[PDB]
Amino acid sequence: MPLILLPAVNVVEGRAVRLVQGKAGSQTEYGSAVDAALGWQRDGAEWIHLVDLDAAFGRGSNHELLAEVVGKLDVQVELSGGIRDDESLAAALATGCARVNVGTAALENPQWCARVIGEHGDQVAVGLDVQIIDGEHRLRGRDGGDLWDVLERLDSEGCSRFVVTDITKDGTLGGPNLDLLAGVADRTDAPVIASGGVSSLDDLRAIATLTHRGVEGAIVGKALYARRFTLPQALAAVRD
Repeated sequence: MPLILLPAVNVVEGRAVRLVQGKAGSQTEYGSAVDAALGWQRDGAEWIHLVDLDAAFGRGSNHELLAEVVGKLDVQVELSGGIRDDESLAAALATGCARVNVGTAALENPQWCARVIGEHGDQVAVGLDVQIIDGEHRLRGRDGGDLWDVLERLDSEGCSRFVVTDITKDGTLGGPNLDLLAGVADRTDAPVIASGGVSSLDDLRAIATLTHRGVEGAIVGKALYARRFTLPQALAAVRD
């Protein structure tokens, strides 16, 4: 039952955007979101994590592009970014994506969040952005509440899935936060998707040690562009 890898495609201005490591150093590279997604699929991705960063900041939507990516893909898409109300949720689902992620809305509109969880079940996952200040696990994103408190509320509301990021300043410095991942996974019956803190295959292997504990997958972002490993290498590293 291997860890599912979800290569990320981040979308700004209708284009894919990534932080890349070239020979000379880091820079921001744009490309076609279709190209990036199809590339991952051919590399062996069964899931793409598609993020509308314009929507995430209300600076626009890339709805038609998002739909084109979902449509052209033969594999499944998890869609995220600015999914906050009835209108934006409908629009996200209208892309034909397998499921969506709700984030800040869980901290901002708990009742709407509970309503859409009940309505859409497995089509809705909640992103938990966790800051760790002096031992305390807090939620924030774009204070936002106690992590364990909000996790319990969401678990009891029937939340089907959680996406867990440690956003603590320098908290993913020595690799992914397995304590937090295992922390969340132990407190809910819902599967947990790891996001952030991945810079190597070893980081993925480490996350993979928690599959039997409820860590279903890992979103892989810029690490795929760091010229350290390929998606096929990553997929192979977690299956064996």
